[PDB]
Parts: sequence; C-alpha cells; structure tokens
Amino acid sequence: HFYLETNCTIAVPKGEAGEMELFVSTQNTMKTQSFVAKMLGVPDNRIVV
Amino acid sequence: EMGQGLHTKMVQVASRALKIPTSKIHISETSTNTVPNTSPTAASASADLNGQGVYEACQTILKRLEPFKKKKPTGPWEAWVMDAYTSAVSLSATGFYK
Amino acid sequence: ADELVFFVNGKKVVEKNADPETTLLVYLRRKLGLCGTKLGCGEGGCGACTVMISKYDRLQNKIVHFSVNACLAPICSLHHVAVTTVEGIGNTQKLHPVQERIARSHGSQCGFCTPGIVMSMYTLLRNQPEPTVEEIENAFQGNLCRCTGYRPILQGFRTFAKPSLFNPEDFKPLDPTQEPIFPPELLRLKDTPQKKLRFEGERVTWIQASTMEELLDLKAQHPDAKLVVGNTEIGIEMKFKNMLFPLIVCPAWIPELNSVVHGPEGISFGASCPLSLVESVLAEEIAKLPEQKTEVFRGVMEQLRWFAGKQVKSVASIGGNIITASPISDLNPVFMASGAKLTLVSRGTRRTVRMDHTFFPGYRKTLLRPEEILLSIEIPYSKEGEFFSAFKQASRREEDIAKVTSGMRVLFKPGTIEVQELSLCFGGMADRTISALKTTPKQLSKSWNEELLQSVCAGLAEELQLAPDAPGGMVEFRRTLTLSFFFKFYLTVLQKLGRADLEDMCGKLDPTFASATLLFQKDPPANVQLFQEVPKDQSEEDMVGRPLPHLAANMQASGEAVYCDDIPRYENELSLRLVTSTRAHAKITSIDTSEAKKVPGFVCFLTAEDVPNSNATGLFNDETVFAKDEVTCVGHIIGAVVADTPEHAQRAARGVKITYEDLPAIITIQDAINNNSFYGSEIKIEKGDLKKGFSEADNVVSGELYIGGQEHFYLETNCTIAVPKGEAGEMELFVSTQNTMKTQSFVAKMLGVPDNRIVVRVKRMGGGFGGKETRSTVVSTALALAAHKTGRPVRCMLDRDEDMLITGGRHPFLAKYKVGFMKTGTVVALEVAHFSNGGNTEDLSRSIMERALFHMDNAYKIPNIRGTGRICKTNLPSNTAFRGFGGPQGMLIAEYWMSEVAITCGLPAEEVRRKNMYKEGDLTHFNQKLEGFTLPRCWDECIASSQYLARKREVEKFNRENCWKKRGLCIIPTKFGISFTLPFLNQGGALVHVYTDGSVLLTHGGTEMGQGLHTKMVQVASRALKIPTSKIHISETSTNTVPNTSPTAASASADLNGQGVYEACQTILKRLEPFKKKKPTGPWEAWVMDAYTSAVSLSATGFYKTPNLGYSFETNSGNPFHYFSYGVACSEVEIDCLTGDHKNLRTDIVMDVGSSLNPAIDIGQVEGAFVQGLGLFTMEELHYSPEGSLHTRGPSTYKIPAFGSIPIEFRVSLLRDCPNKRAIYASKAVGEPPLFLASSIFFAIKDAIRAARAQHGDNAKQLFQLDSPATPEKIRNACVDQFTTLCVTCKSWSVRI
Amino acid sequence: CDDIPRYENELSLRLVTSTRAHAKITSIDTSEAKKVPGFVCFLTAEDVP
Ligand SMILES: Cc1cc2nc3c(=O)[nH]c(=O)nc-3n(C[C@H](O)[C@H](O)[C@H](O)COP(=O)(O)OP(=O)(O)OC[C@H]3O[C@@H](n4cnc5c(N)ncnc54)[C@H](O)[C@@H]3O)c2cc1C
Ligand code: FES
Ligand code: FES
Ligand SMILES: [Ca+2]
Repeated sequence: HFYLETNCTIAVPKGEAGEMELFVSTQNTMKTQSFVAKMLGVPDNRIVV
Repeated sequence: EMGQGLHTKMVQVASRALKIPTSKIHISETSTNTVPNTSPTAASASADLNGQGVYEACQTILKRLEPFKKKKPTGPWEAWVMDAYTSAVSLSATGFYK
Repeated sequence: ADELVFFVNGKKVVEKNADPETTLLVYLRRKLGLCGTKLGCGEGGCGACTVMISKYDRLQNKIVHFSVNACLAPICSLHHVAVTTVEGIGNTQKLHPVQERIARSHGSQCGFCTPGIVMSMYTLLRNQPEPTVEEIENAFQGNLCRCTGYRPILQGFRTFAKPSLFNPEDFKPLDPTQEPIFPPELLRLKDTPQKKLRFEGERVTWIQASTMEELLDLKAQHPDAKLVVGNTEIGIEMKFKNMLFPLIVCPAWIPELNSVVHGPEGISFGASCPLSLVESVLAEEIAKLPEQKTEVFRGVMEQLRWFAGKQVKSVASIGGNIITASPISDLNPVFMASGAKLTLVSRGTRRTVRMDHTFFPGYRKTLLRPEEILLSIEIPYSKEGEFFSAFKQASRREEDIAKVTSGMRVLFKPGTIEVQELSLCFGGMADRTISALKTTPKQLSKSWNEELLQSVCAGLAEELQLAPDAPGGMVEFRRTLTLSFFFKFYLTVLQKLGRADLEDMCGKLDPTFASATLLFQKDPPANVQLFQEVPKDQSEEDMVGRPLPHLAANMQASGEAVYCDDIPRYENELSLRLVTSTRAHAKITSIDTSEAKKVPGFVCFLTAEDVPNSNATGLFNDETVFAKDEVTCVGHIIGAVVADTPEHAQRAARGVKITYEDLPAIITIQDAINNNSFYGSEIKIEKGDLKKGFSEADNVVSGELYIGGQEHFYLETNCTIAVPKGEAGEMELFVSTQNTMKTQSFVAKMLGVPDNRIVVRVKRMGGGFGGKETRSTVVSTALALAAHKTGRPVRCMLDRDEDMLITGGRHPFLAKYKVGFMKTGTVVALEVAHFSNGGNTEDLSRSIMERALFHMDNAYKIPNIRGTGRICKTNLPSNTAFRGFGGPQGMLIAEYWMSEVAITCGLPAEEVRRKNMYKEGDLTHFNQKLEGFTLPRCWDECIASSQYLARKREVEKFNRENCWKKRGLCIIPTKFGISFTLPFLNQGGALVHVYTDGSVLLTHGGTEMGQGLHTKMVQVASRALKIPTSKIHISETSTNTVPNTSPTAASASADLNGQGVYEACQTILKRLEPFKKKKPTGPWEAWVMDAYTSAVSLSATGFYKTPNLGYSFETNSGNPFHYFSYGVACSEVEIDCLTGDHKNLRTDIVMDVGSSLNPAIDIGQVEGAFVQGLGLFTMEELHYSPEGSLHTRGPSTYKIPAFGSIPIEFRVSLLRDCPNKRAIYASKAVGEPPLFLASSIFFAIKDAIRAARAQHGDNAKQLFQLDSPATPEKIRNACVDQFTTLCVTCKSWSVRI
Repeated sequence: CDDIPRYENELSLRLVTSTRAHAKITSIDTSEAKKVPGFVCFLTAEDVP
C-alpha cells in the first residue's frame, strides 16, 4: 500500500468500567472496537474508536 | 477520510439536501459513539452509502423545520432554527441507508 | 544529606530535589499521578485530601498509623514515613470493606468527599479494629460532605461498631492480616541513627533538625529560621496570606520536644507533641486519677473536643498553638487561667515562666526572644478547693474558629467558700488572649454568692468593652457570652462546692438551673427510612423502583472515578489563573505586568484586548469576559495569567498590579432601593381585592424579614480543560458544569467561531447545586481563550477562596409583609414586597424572583393576595441558581408571617396552618389548579408518625422544668412547582446505540453531579428495552451527541431525559420486533445480530418536551408547572439560652416523590436537600466588608453542616400509593423540594426562643424578630435576660447586604 | 494521529516479531530488555485478559 502515514494507534484508558478511547489511523472503526473489546473481555459500549 | 475527499463530498451532499451553504456545515471526525456498526471505508462505496445516510438525516431535519419555513418563507435559516428550538423541536437526527 | 525518601502505597519514592513548598497532595496528584486524593479547600477544613501515614515511632518503639491532611503536609516533613492513599487499600477489582460499605450503603453521591472519608474510617480501623459508634462519628470531625446529609455514611459504618435500602449481611468481613505490610526497609532504617537533612527549593530552604543542639545552634546563628512542626498554621500563612519564610527548620524529630514527663505539680509535654498525644495521655490521667486533681486536664479536654478533626490533631503541636498566639486560640486561655509553666531555651540558656498576660504582649507576639524556642508546657494538677471550667462558642460545634473562648479558675481558702485566687481568661475579645485583671482582684476574700455573681458580671461588662469596628463584629453577642460563660462557671462552682459538703454555706442549686451546667452530650442516633416495595410480579431485572446504588459508587469509594482535574495533563499543557478586582466599583487606570513577566514559566496576561470576537457574555449578555475600563465588584475578573504550572501562575498573578480610581458603589439592597438600581421592572402577582380583605380582617400584622444568601460549597470547585485542535477553530472542553450548551455557545461567541466547532464534555461533577448552571462559564471562557491563543491545552481549577469570591451564591432576600386574618387564624389578605440582591450581572436573578413569587403562598389558600419582587443591581459578585431557585426564600417569608398569625390568635400553629391549607382542586394565586394534591396525606402521616401532639406536651413540660435550656417543636408543609419557569427549557434529548455484541451505549443531555441521574436513566432504559441494567452503559454527556440541551436544573432532569431515553428505546424496540416475532425466545443478542445482518439501523435519537406550559404575568393565566411536589417535616430542637448553641434532636419527613424511580437515591436527595436547608436557615452566613469585599472565603469561616449537625433522630418516609402518571414511570422530581422543609428547624428554634423570652424577658416584645440564618448570635441575642441587659451598649467590620 | 500531543504519563509500545516463517517458540529471554532505561514491560499471550 505504502500509505505515507503508517499504522498508528493511541489508546487512552479512562480508569472506570473498562472504558477506553482510541485514536487510530484506520478505515474500520467497528472491527477496531470489536477486536479491542473481545481481547480485553469488555462490552463494545466501553470502547470508543 | 483517507485522502479520497469523502467528508468534502458529504458536506456538498448535506448542503444541497438542507439548501444552506457548505460554510455552515462541519465534519470533525468519525467515531463509534456517534455512528455505530459501520462498515469499513472500502469497496469504493463509502460516498454512495454515507451520502444516502446523510441525505436522509437532512430530510428529517427539513421535515421538522417545514412549519417554521411555511410561517416565515423568506426569513433566514437562523430564524427557522431558533424558532424550532424555542418551540422545543428536536434539531438532531440519525440517517441510515442499505 | 538531601535525598528525601518515603513510601507511597508500599512503593519507594526517592526525591533528589525536594522543594519545601511541595505539599503531599500536589506530589501525589501531579508527580505520582494518584488522583484519588482530592483538593476541596487547601485549608485543612474539608478532609477531601485525607491520607494515612505509618512510621516506626522510636520513642514508643512500634509501628504507628495516623491520618493527615495531604493539602498541608510538606513532603519535606515525611522522610522515612509510609503513606497510604485510597488507591493503597483496594480498588473496584478488590474493594476494601470500608470502600464496599460506604458505596453499598448509599454513602457516596457526587463522590468527591468519599476517598477522604474512606481514609478517615480506614485509619480508625487500623488503630481500633472494634470502634464504638461514638469513635466512628469522631473520626469525621475533619470531613465534610455536601450531598449525603451524612446519615448513610454513619449507618453503613455502624456495622464496624462493637424493605431495606441495603443489606449489611452481604458485606464481606474484615481480615486485618491482609492490610499492606509496613515497608520492611523502613524497619531496617530505625536502627541507623537519624541525621540532619537540608532541602533546597526555588525559594525556600528546609532543615530537618536531628538534635536539640543543632536546632539551638541554627536559631542562635539565624533567628530568622522559621520553626515548622505540623504546618497547620504556617501552611495557611504561606498559601493564603502569601508569606514566604526562606529558611524553615523542622524540629519534629527531636526527642526532647516529644517527651511526656509526670512530675509533682503536673504533666510536662514537649512542645512538638501533637494534640492527639496530649489528648490520649490526659484521657488516661483523668480516667485513673482523683477528680480533685484533674480539673485543668478536663478543661483542656473540653476545648480539644471541638478543636478541628483527627487529621489536624495528629500533627498540630501544643507548642504551635501556644506560639501562634492567635486571639482565638482555644488553648491559651486555659493555659493562662491555669498558670501553666513554659520552659524556653536558646543555645546555652534556659528560663521558666508561668503563662500570664505578659506572655502575650501584642498581636501574634510572645515573650520569646528571636533566638529562643519553646521546649515544654507543664499542664498542672488542680488542688483541693480549686475548680476549672473551659468554654468555647463558635458558629458550629466541630472544627470551627471560636468567637469567644475562655479558661476559668477559682481557688477557695481551705474549709471556706471564700475566694483565695480567681482567674478569668478570654480569647476572641481582643487582639490577644487577655486576663480580666481589673475584675478578678476585687473578688478576693469574697464568699461565692449572688453578689459575687453581680460584681464579676458588672466588672466583665466594663473591662471587656468592644469597639463597634472590632474585627469580627457581633459585639453584643460576644459580650453577652463573657457574662453567660461566667454564669455557667458560677453555677458549676456552686455545684462542685455542694459535692465537697459545703451546700449549707453556698446553698443548693435550684433544680431548674441544673441543665445550665451540663457538658455537651448527644443521644445515640436513631434513623428510619421507609419506602414502598415494588410489586411482587415485577421482574427481578426491572430495577425501576428498586434501591439500586449509584452506578459509580464503587469507583468513587476507590478513588478511580475521574473528575476534571484528575484527567492527566498533556505534556504541552499550560495553567491559567484568574486576576480579579479588589474594588467594588472603580475605573481601571492602568495595569502593570512587570513583576508578572519575571516569574519563571510566565506565558502571557490575557485582558479584554485579546478577545477575538465579543467581550459580551452571560445569560443576558450584560457581562464582560474580561473587565474593560471599569470593575463592578470585588471578584470582577480583569484578566488571566497563563504559565507552565499552577504555582507559577499564582505567583505571576500576584505580580499583576492594578491601579484604580473609585466610583460610587451600590452594595446593599437599601443602597439599590435609594439609587433606583434594579434589573428590569417590578414583577407582580395579585388576585382578589386587597382593600376589602384588609377591611374584613379582625387583625392585621406588618413586619420585615431578612434572609442571608448561601455558598453552594460543591466539594469540587469550578474546573475547565480546553484542548485546541489546531484546525478550523475546533476545540474540546472538559468542564465541571451543569450547562454544556451555554458553555459551548459562550466559548464560540467569544472566539467568533460557529457552535459546530466547539465540543463540551462532562463526565461528572463533584456537586453543582445550581452554582454550575451558568457561573462555570466564567472560567471556561477564559481557559478557552488561553487555549486558542497558545495553541496548547490549558487548565484551571479554582481554589476554594477564588471560587467562593467569583462565582456568587443564593440570593439574599428582604421582604416587607402585611397579613390580614380572622381570630380563627384564617388569613384573608396578604401583601408582600420582595427584594433580592442580584449583584454584578442579571444571570438568573429575574427567574429566581418569579419562582419566589410563585411560592409566596407555600401551602396556603389566600383569597386576596398581592406579591411584588424587585431585583437589586449591585456592585457584588453576581448571584445565581441554588437548589430551590427562589422557592425557599418565598416560602420562608410565608411561614414567617404564618408563625405570627398563630401567635397573634393564641391558637396552635399546627391548627392554623392546617385550616389555611389548600384543598384538592383549588387554584393558586397564579390560577393553576392543584390536582393529585397529596399534601394533606403527607401532613396527616407526618403528624401521626412523628407523634407531634404527645411531643408538644413533653416540650411544654421540659420548658417548665428548665430555665436556661428550652425546646421547640414545629411541623412545616411545602408545595414546590416542577418545571423551568421558561417553558421551552422543558425539553430533553437522548441518543442510543446498540452494538453487535448486544451492549447498549446511552447518552442524554443531563449531567451527573451526584444526584444519581445516570443511574436512573439506566434503570429507565433497562425497563424500556427489557434487558438487564448490566448491558447498558452511560459514559458521559457531550454537546456532539445531544445538542441544544437545557441545564441540569429545576429538579427536572430525570423527568426530561427519562422521557427522551424511553422514546429512543421505543424506536429501537420497534425496529427489533420482526426479529423478536421470528425468534420469541432466542436471546436479545440474537435479535440484535439478526437486525445488523439485515441492515437495520441500531442507533436512534429520542426527544421530549413538557406539554401545555406557559404562564403569562399579564393575564395571570396558563400553567407554569407540569405538577407539584409535596412534603412535610416535623423538627424538634433544644437551645442553650446562655450560648445560642442548639441540638437538632429529631426530624421526621414525609415526602411525595410519586412512584420513586429509585428510593435509595430519592431518600438520599431528601436528606441531602434537607441538610443544605438546615445550613441555609441555621449555620451558613456570608460576611462582606462595607466596601463589598467577601470576607468569608473558606470552611474556616463558612460553616456548612458537619456529621455532628444532623438531627440525632432522622426519619424519612416516601409517600406510598401516589403514582404521578404524567412523569416518567409515574415518578416525581426530588432534588429541590425537600430543602425548604429544614424550615421546620428554624421555626422550632423560634418556638424555643419564645419560651426563653417568657421565662426571662421583662415586657419582651411578643412578635420578636428572627432573621435567617438563625445562628448562635441571633439565637443568643433574642434570648433577652439579665445578661443581655448589661451588654446592649457607623464604621464597622461588615454590612448587611 | 502521531501529531496529537502526548499526555505527560504516556508510554510507547514496540512490537516484537518472528524472524522465522514457521517454528515453535522454545523460549523467550527478556534479560537484556529489562536493562534498557525506561523499560516498563513485555506483553505476551499470557497478558491477554
Ligand atoms: C482545620 C483547622 C482547624 C483548627 N481549629 C483550631 C481550633 O479550634 N482552635 C485552635 O486553637 N486552633 C485551631 N487551629 C490552629 C491549630 O491548632 C494550630 O494551627 C496548631 O496547633 C499549630 O501547630 P503546628 O505544629 O501545626 O504549628 P506550625 O504551623 O508548624 O507552627 C506555627 C507557629 O508556631 C511556631 N512554633 C512551633 N513550634 C515551636 C516551638 N517549639 N518553639 C517556638 N515556636 C514554635 C512556628 O514558628 C510558627 O510560628 C486549626 C487549624 C486548622 C488547619
Ligand atoms: S483539601 Fe485538605 S482539608 Fe480540604
Ligand atoms: S457525596 Fe460527599 S461532597 Fe458529594
Ligand atoms: Ca445575578
């Protein structure tokens, strides 16, 4: 692909109820959210992309 | 947005749908907590899918403003909106397309 | 050396460059990132910063633990100590029992006080694993909570001592072996000897002295070197009076300053001994020694009872109190009256003195030479025939500054009642602790009798006279207290002489006088919470109407809940400090920033010039962002310093020098009346025929009432972070606000960008109470500007002194009433003219006056009625919304004249109120019909369940058998209209998403400030969707998910947002039903995935407007309210007629909250609101200089209810079987309506004072004046007697606003 | 993404990848990594919640 911006994620944990906000260079916010939530074992509603 | 000018096209679409200048419409970002369960931006399809989404949301807002437009057919956009707000009319809407 | 080494939650901290100005609180939060520990005040009064310290004590040879205020502990005092914070004891993955119990017992609302309270309780348990009830209450003298009304905290923690809202049986047991180990390294180091340390900061050098020799050497070589022990005085001087001591010596380690030696004449305390140690050894001594030897000891104990809390007394030294030489020291009068022996030393010198008037030669001065330190105090044994009393009267009992304080000593010639020695010493009566040296000599060789009483009183009234302009004012009260305290001591001595078989010489005490001399004791508390069970058939997953704890209570108990300032700083983030006028009205002639520019890290000073677009803000556009050309109050924001750190911004702000030319100032309501200075025109409601009403009236009573305002005292002050995004003027703000919409609008207008660029986010507030409905924007706009200008994130959290000055409060009210009534008590006519003091800016002032007028009836039908309001425009900080919003003021006036109706008629108040009460179907003075009028049931339930009638008789009996204490009892109703007085604000919105795992993310326009709104909305959505609450999450409130939201205010927010949520949920259900129809059992998660894979939208908005609202002042027609709240409270008090102190003995409340959405949250709101009302009407008083400068700027002077303030017996019932079908799931709003029911305490006090005036007044005026707040001053002054008589006799400390 | 300012307490991650096309992992030694200043942790499959 050679997108001039490579893959990049900032994840910011909010310290309550497994809440986390991610800033991502992605075309797919939904799968990002889903994959993060499943890995951590928290509902999708805790994870913002 | 990845360089393909999608937000630009969606603002152009919204501006036509609402009959207001592009300058009054802003897109800031994409987030899972404003629109959930989104397909990837792919298959070249994103302006088609989201354009419809956007158009429908704009149709809902127009439907809600039309009584205020009827009673003030020349008065500016701003007067219709402020009239709707002080009449406790919702100025937020979702839009969807399949 | 120079490394500082200590432990935090078991982890070693090595600080190589400790700055002596660094507090523990700032180190924990900003250096270690542990933000569980909060800033509430910076003054030691609120306890939000409470943490635990452990050390190996070398003198007692064991591990000790005590609590401290982190806000006042210098890290440089903490070498080889172990700190435990809220994070150190547990977390939501494994809560400590203390955390669990406060959460589950509904003991956490906004949550901001919870860590500090957790740490107080935790520390007590580390010292005493089986405390008493009494020990549990005593642990919180230093902790304030503004939300809970304290009852649930004590009730949950009582389980550690010795249907249902919570189940104590499910609480996990305490295992003390699982507490954190004492860091083993510190145990190894108590072997090696401690050597002197030096720490060098930006401006301050700190020496930790290891030996007496080092301390004396240093003081000889450099007498400028400032002794710091507990820092509980020096911390206040440095933080608030901007005093810099560039060389500090801490002698806390020195054995000689910490020793306790028993000698023949008494007990010697090293001068650095903490007051907690004095307390413990004196309690041992008085327990085990004969009473005749411990009179002075018990006098010191009596003062230490009411002396701050555990946190302060742990580190505050006796020596520090003595040398501080405050006029209001509670200990110096006792040490002076008892001739306590002080040993002073310098390098190679040593002298002993007995404290007497010479020890204190001038304001905050002592006998010490610059190079001398106090080594020790001997507190003496009392002798045979020697008796002692100590006294203190403040505004509040616990952790308060004494008005008058006193030690008193008599010695009798052996075998006689003849005086050999007499010593009466006082604080609060001059610029130092004084002895009544002219009065007491005249008494030597007199017998202890009535004429000695009269002589000492005449002498005191003459010797201790007061200057009208005397610091503090309250000159009559203070003088009355010196006589009244003497009188108690006189009676006490009569009794003690009795106990020594000298009854025949001095006489017996009259038994009706005996209660005068009792030392304060409270009965054990007894609480009742009654509410309705939900139906039997209600699903266990449907939580509507069940007592679900606040969703965030566990996280609040654990310190994991994030408030604004807990958010980590960006690496490039700057700090802002506001710069305010020190003048009430003046021209700004110039600004000089020379000194500001020199402070390291200074970035800029923002002023009106830097505003990009409009300098005009506020709800009615009459406010400046930054002052231009003139200032119009003390606290008017002139500009803002931006710097790297908050400390550099504070210093830089000090170096902004403003020059002023005074202009004529309008301060008071009277001033505004004289000057025709008002916000808009007169507001008026009138019905019937006044002239006719007053003609037909058997009786007509006229009067005035003044009601003081109120500071919100949210435990979290105003705070904004503004994050600029560098594109298209986009900015995101994190704000402690109730009003995201106005925050956003005001920032956008100021910047000159559209609203669509500006996002305002609120996760939660640590209280709001109306104070964050508009006045938060004054910080938000300034930070936004800073952020736009620098392109960097900028943050500002106000200090408590700043917040109290800038952000205004409840509106003071003055009312002039005239009521006409029949001999039966039936009122036929009423005219009331209301005036409010609005301050600097219009803000919500006019709406507040409207609401007061809508409630001038309270519960009563008045056929002929006229009410007017005028809002005064004055050179004071702008006043705003406060829970009640003008209702409490309006209704207190109504009850005030109603009290006088009852007394004029000679009829029971109870019967007079009931007779006048509205009936179902009646119209108000504003022509709204009362339907579903529940007030009579509330009344009849309350009169019956409180046993009001049988208690009346007990009160009457008490009053006949006691001359110097009196009880009062009153039952008060309330009607409170629900909805914003501006109709279109009665709207709310929501947005819901369902993700493909079935989990639901919900948001609405309402903000969480501790009222349990998110909890309720989750309860509501869970019922609407028919899924468990566990699948539903609310993360925050934001302008970019729900736009155009009204403020969280008018108690309306659950009603509005509830409907919005319900409608969003109904849209989702409609879209799912085909999938539900095809698979009527297959779970929720399958319907959701089925809808997704069929491309059905799983996102919806929801919206609601309250229908049919809109009142006209012109036609007196249309409904302002959607429905009304109703309730009744019965309160009993016992006043001390000699001091003006009182106990709240018992309160019973019946409250109509319809079918409660959550009885736990709702009883919480009733108690919290009631207790704020209690403060409003009896304890909370703001004082201003005649030039309009707020003096009262922290908890030291502003006394909100404490744990020990609440009714000793406190019963709350929610009315059963009263569904309100027009609000969400037949609930009613709860936040504001109960507050005015604390009125019941005000009118109980008024009854008790009436009983005092019949006992002791001459031809005492029948309709006597009691303004609000009914403070000890006003209560004492109104109890006219022989003592007030000899004390009665325009430039002064304060002016009535 | 990477233009967003770092939080003061923000950490950096770097992935460790296979140098073999198909192999068993017989061991992982983290000794040397632990000596690098500012090292916080090495995440592996065991750290996944
Ligand atoms: C919330 C709060 C509530 C309070 N309530 C009360 C109250 O009800 N009644 C009351 O009387 N006080 C009250 N105080 C004041 C408190 O008791 C004093 O601040 C305390 O005793 C001072 O002791 P310290 O060790 O903290 O003094 P520091 O602040 O460390 O020192 C204070 C002064 O004493 C000097 N000093 C200390 N030790 C010596 C020594 N050995 N020789 C010579 N000079 C010395 C210091 O140089 C300094 O001038 C309160 C304070 C707070 C913060
Ligand atoms: S912040 Fe420390 S006592 Fe209030
Ligand atoms: S819950 Fe205690 S101050 Fe808010
Ligand atoms: Ca105002």
